[PDB]
Amino acid sequence: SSLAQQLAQIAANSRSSFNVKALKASHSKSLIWEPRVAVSQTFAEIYSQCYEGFKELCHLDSRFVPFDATLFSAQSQEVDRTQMTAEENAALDKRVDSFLHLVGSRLRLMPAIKAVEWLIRRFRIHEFNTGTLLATFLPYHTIPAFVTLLSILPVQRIPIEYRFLDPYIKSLTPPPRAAIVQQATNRPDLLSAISRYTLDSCRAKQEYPGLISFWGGIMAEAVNGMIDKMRSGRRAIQLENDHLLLQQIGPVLSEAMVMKDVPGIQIASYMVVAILAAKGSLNDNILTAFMEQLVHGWTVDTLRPGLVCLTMLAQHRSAKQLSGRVAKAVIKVPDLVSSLRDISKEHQVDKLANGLVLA
Amino acid sequence: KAELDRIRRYKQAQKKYGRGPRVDIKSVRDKKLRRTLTNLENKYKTAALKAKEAEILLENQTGFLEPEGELERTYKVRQDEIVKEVAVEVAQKKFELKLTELGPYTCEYSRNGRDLILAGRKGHVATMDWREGKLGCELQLGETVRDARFLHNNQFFAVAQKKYVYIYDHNGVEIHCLRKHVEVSHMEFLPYHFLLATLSISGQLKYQDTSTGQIVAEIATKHGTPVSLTQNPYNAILHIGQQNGTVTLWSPNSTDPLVKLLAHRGPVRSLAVDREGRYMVSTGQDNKMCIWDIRNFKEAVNSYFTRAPATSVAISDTGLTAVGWGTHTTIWKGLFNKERPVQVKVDSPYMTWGGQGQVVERVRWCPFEDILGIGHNEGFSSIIVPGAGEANYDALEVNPFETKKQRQEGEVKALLNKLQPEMIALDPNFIGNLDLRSEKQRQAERDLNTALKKYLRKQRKKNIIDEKRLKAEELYRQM
Amino acid sequence: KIKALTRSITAQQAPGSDVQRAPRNLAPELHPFERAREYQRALNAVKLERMFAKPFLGQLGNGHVQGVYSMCKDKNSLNCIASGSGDGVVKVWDLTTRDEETWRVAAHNNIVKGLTFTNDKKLLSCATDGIKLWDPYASPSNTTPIATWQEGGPYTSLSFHRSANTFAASSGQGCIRIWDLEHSTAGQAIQWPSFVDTITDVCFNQVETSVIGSVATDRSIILFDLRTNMPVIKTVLHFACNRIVFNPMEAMNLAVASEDHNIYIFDARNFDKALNIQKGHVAAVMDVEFSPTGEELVSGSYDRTIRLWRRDAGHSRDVYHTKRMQRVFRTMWTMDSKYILTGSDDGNVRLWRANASERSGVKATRQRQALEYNNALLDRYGHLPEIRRIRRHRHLPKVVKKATEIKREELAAIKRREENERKHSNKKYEKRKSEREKAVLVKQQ
Amino acid sequence: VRKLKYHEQKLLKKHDFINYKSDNNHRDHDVIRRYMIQKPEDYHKYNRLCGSLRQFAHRL
Amino acid sequence: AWVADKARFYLERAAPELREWEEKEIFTKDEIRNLVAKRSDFEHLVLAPGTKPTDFLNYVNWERSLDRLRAKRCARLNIRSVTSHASQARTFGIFERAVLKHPGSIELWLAYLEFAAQVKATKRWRRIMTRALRLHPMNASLWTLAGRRAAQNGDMQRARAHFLRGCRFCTREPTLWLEYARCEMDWLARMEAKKPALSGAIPIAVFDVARKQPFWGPAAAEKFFDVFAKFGHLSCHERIISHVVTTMQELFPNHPCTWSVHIRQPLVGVDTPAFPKALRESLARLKAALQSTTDRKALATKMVAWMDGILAIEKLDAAIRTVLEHTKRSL
Amino acid sequence: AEKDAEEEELEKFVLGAKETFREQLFRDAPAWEDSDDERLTISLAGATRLRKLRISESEDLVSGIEYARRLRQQYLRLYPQPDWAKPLPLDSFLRDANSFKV
RNA sequence: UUGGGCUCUGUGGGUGCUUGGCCGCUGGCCAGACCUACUUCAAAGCCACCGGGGGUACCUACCGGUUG
RNA sequence: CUGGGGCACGCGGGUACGCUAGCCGC
Repeated sequence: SSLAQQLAQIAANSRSSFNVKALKASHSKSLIWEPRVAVSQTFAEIYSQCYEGFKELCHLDSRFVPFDATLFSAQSQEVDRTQMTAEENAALDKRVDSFLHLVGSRLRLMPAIKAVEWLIRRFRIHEFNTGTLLATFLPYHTIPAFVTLLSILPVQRIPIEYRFLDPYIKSLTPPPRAAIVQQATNRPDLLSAISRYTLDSCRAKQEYPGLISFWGGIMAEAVNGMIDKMRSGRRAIQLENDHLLLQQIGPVLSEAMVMKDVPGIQIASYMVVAILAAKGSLNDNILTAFMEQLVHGWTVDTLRPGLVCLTMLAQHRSAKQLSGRVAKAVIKVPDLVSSLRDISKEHQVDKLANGLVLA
Repeated sequence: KAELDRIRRYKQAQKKYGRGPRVDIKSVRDKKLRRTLTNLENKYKTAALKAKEAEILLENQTGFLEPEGELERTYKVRQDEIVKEVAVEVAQKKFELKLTELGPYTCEYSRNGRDLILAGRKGHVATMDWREGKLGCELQLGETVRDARFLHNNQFFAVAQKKYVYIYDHNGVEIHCLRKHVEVSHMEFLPYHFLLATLSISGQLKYQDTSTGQIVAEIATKHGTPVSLTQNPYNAILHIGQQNGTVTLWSPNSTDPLVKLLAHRGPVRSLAVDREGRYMVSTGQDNKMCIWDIRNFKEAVNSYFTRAPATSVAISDTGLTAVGWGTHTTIWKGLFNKERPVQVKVDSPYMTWGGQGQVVERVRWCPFEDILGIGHNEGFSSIIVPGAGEANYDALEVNPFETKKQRQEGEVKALLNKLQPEMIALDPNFIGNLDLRSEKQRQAERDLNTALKKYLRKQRKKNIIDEKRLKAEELYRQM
Repeated sequence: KIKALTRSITAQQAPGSDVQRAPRNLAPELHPFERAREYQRALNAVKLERMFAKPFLGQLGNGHVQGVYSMCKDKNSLNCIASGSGDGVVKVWDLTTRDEETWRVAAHNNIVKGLTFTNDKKLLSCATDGIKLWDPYASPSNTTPIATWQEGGPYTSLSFHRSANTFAASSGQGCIRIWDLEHSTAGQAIQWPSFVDTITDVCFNQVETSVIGSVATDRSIILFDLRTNMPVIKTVLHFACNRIVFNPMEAMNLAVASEDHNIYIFDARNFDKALNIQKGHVAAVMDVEFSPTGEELVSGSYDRTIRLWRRDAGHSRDVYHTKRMQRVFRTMWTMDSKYILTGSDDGNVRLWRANASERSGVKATRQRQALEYNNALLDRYGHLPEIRRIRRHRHLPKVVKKATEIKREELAAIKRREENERKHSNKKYEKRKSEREKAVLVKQQ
Repeated sequence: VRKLKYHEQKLLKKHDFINYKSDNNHRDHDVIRRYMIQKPEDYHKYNRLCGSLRQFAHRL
Repeated sequence: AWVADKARFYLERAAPELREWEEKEIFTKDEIRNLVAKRSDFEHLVLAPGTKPTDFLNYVNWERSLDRLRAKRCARLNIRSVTSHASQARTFGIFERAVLKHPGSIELWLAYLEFAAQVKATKRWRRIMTRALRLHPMNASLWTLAGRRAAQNGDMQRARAHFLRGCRFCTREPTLWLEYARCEMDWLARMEAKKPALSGAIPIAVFDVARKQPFWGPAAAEKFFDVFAKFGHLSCHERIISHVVTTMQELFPNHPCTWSVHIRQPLVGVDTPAFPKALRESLARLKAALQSTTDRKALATKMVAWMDGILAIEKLDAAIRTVLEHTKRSL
Repeated sequence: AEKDAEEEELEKFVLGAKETFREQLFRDAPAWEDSDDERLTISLAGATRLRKLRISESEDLVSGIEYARRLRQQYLRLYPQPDWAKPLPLDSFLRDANSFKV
């Protein structure tokens, strides 16, 4: 069956339908309605209902006028993605992902998911942009819209990172956070992809509280579980495992420590590096480096929580002194001893104060 | 004038769909015949005119590539650049299937384009449905396979085995062995006349039915083991190439060969013929390949060289062709224009598949997607050449995508229109023309110094007393 | 400048419909085998119409006690027929209620020679006892007639006016006489002014009304007029003639049914030659009727054979029979020109079809497409030996086929003797007269 | 192929897609599928030897 | 179905004008490619068995805008040979199959009638109105549009034919009766403008039959008074006003509509010194109607609607306006 | 422009907006110098490897500076330029390898 | 011995004695390149695998004739 | 009346519009 496995690989790589039943099936895989009507649905009334939803969404938020120009047009009726060349498809894919990051905030609502319906039933987004769509609806893991998306995905198209839902796609049921995070523990790459999505969201300034709260829970329990295995007892093994961990968490944690426009992701980065400090027996230089980027990156709304982080950081530090610019910015701190008494009311700030006065 | 476009339309329509020169109307003596034939030729002209008028309704465009700058030549265009060039539709259709450990793979495409059939000479036959990438039959057949081809649809296929010839149905089952055509090394399928054509090593040629199963004609083609075979799908006849380097053109309705053209001095290695019905290109054991018109039986230009005597040739739907020779194959574009009364040699070819130690076994075109299948001893592959294939089809003839309903519809239609195999000729449409000898007998029964020496010399050996020879003797006496 | 052919299968089926889109191309480069392919389609066409060549459609009534020697269709309604027996009884059927009878009465003593309907509603009976008139569709039935005549000798036939209330009775005294309804008693007696020889039948023209033709037993026909009350012309032919007709579209065209076993198409203005010779039988023809299309013709033999015809063959398009019907007598069309009627010797009214393989009703569009496609293809190829012989091969009863071989052999010998007399006589230095010229003996005023 | 209708089967009596008159009602298939042979080649080898013995009997 | 072959017929019908447009430089190869593809998709979904007159109208407006754009580009290109006739005819074929397919969509009916009335198919429009009016005998909208365009063209006798047949059929609503009296008095005003007809007894007679019509309502008679009170610049307008007033006063004595017309009666041709005197006379009538024993809330709603209309008429005195405000507030 | 706004609106309406839709989709001095390169020249048409690097079918003898420029074009056509070819505390710690010792 | 087991899958090697990847090779290439020339003379025969008995209307072939 | 033949069918300014009936050009 050698040639059979090889043709099977091709059949996986197949995208545009080439026999009448397969055409009907992928044509009828939809979101809002049922397949029995979806098969006797044509683009026109589909464009009508989704355009009504799209005008509702553009009336809610201003920033939908670019895809009013480029992705929600009377020409966006006729354009079939399969018929153009790879660079056209790349530009189209970028337009998709930009709209997805644009639309990720208002997710739980009917006109937005009507827009989603146009995305699928015109642009085959469920097939062509499985990863970004899957991540951008992933933080809604207890709603039936997400359930229906899981219903009509193609299985061999789900990303290797994302192939955890296979029990749930065999048995339709909303998977819980414990499942997603357990895959985050003993599957780093799920965390990698969701980190990349959410940092792109804050870099395009389209972060939103449900997203960042989800991402905080995800990183926190994730790296918690990561250390909860990574403690081994063997000496150089724990050192090297902490090395590999740091390499994995590096870019996202730095971008979120000094993500200056987004205070929520600053707080979440505070959370993950704080747990990284207090649980894991990290080395003082790495700890002070965390301190240094946090010093580099805080704001005044994030001020008091970042102070809590420095209490953690210096409290789990082993040496007695601080390295310079930390003390510089703590001079820049406005209400030092008042905030410090308020936090030491519950937090034991003594090593921080000692490193301060040494510096 | 403004009617110059009208007259040019008339000329082009009468050249294209006129189906004949035209009827003379003024030579007619009779009034009823004259006015009725007037209405006839009138309606025929309106027909061809609106045929030209209908010719705009083709959906697709014609595939091509044009070198832009002066240095740019089409046979310096690479295939990954074609991938980055054109759409993901055909990018899901260019690929390679490396079957390694079973010998040089021979491939052929379905007559509709739906399916393809693969055989490895040391045992393998699989038919697979490529666009959805799914296979329906694969069986390793053990015995050495000498040839393979589909039958009239994807229901059945036919294979030249190590002694017998087999017809299988689609899910792998062997419908029947056939022991009537022993030792086939070449197999073709006349597709409209419903006929397998079987050429064996001995020189026996058998036209066998498939729809009712009698062989209609076995012929002792006395000369030579047939080195190669293909068939004309316009006359539906048999172009077979012999070891003397002559090509002979055959038809099931007389034991004699019907044409015997001469080619390269050693055994002509490969043949291929037009589908519109115009020309035929061969490659000889002598390293030259060259073309011939068929309606006029003539070489057009000087013989092209090949750098190795070409093992195969598949000419496309349009004037393009792939010529396969040894370890890499080449594609020419304009080897015979229809409109040009005389043809040209062309210095540079169109595009090639290159030599990386992948010796070709043969080549074929899908008849309806601008792709090219290369069977090589390291498996099957298919690259893309945009000019290939016809652009706009008639589902009345054949659809690349028939349903189950249209499939069974077409099988019953083809069974209704199976064509009695006596009607084979060099002239394809000669039906209803007159018999000269018989019409002379009819008219006769209706209305009712230098040669005489050979006459006497021939009739001096009979020796009937022959009262006509008595008149001849008296006339020779008066001479 | 790379660009390739790109078909999506969307252009095969649009998402949201059930229609399979079927685009065509019209290149001879794609559609070979045109001539032999349509030829094959013509072969299958002929073979299927002789699968379906099923003429018969029924036998009405119970059949008359003795055989039908008189019948007549109403030509202005659509489903009313009188059939009158040999046994001096008549009745009328409605076509629609096929089985039973509309109205039944005895009419005379001897065999009823003639019968028809009046343009309003009444019906008419000639026999040798006389001329009678009943009314069938009375709301209570009466058996007694409401008009009668007994003067003029044995009345051989009737002929009725297309539009008005005129009728004519052909007697056997060499005389015809015309009544007008409600305003005549003995009518106008017209004849060839010195003539006794009998007048079998007469058909009113319906192309040019007020015109009359009749046959006479001098192997001779006479054309008449009613405006100028006098015979017009008398043609004498080789052997006798049995029943007349004129064509209901082509006014100068007439046809006669002749003991020459022959249907002759004549034309009134010019009796110099027969316009057509229909040499189609063994036994002598008992009846003719023009189809109201003017394009078809029933010739009903004495023998067991209807033969059906166009106006312009000269030979047999169709032969019909079945052995339950020894000797056909009165053979006339209905008002759709699709369905013929067949009054037998065996006591039967039969309802048959013309163009015996056309299954009527209301077809589908592709059906009539296929049927007329068969028509056109057969039209194109109607000469080749294969399709030709499977076309002309009907089936034929034994005495009839033996007899048509007899006729062919005897007439071939007759032609042989004629040409031998010509070649070895002084007739050699003359023009060979063509056969439709030969058709007439003489013409007389 | 669908099942023919009336006229279709009547015209193509001699048509058959499955068994020809060159198949002997698949005596080869019958034998091999009763007795599990693996080379229909070998079936035909048995047939040729059987025919040879039968004709030796005929001359005997 | 057989949609492939029927659409083959219709696209072969569409062929030669597009051939003309391609031998012209008016539309290029890719444009005509797009056009034929769109027309094929259209006609396919049109001839689909499961069908709807909305998509019918889609194809309708599509071919109409085709004729428009081709005309505009032709004018920009200064071409004169090409016409619009084949486009009109294929539009007509689309409509003809549309109306044979759906006999139930009055909106699509009116769409066909509007397209015909714009493109000048006079006798055709008349016959199509005939057919659809036979098909829907229960829309006074259709009856009124028929008789109204007939009265507009000037065939008053054929207007009377359409309107009289509509009055014979539709008998549940007085609306076409209102409009028929409207067009009859409008024709009479046309006669007086071009200056039996001197009597003008036809609205009298149609009121006489309306009096025993099945929809016979007092509010219906009030609306009859309203449409009669429109265009009071005539000859026998006071005659018909007096007649309808005495008729409803004889039949509905104490109806609040009878009191409303007793108020608003002498303001037939008012708009000037004759305005405020009749205003005061009708105000005395209004005070009498207010003090009389009728449904005071009904009469007050009638008078507050009519007085809001009066306030919508400008050019009055502020004292009059304020006393209307007071008499309106006191209800 | 010579085209009306309503006219172009009709063009977008019936005919289609494929082209503009595609448009909507597709919305250091050198320190040291040498003189040997100006002194040097090379035969392009003679050079088989360098043959395909010309611009016209006239450039055979090409100076060294233009020759190295065509070399640059050949090399970039072979491999397009990368993005790294186009501080923060933990980024500095990250690039520090003394941070990774056993 | 600061966790371990069964079971399955994936990769590479070897399951034979260590001489290049490709080509139009006494030479060239791997970034390739050049692309359609030149022309004196068709071929010697034989062999050639179908299950048996049986029939031969038609076809094929062989042999032996026959008109032209 | 798809019986057949003859006249006209676009854009401008005019005489003229809750409209298009008439003059000449483009």
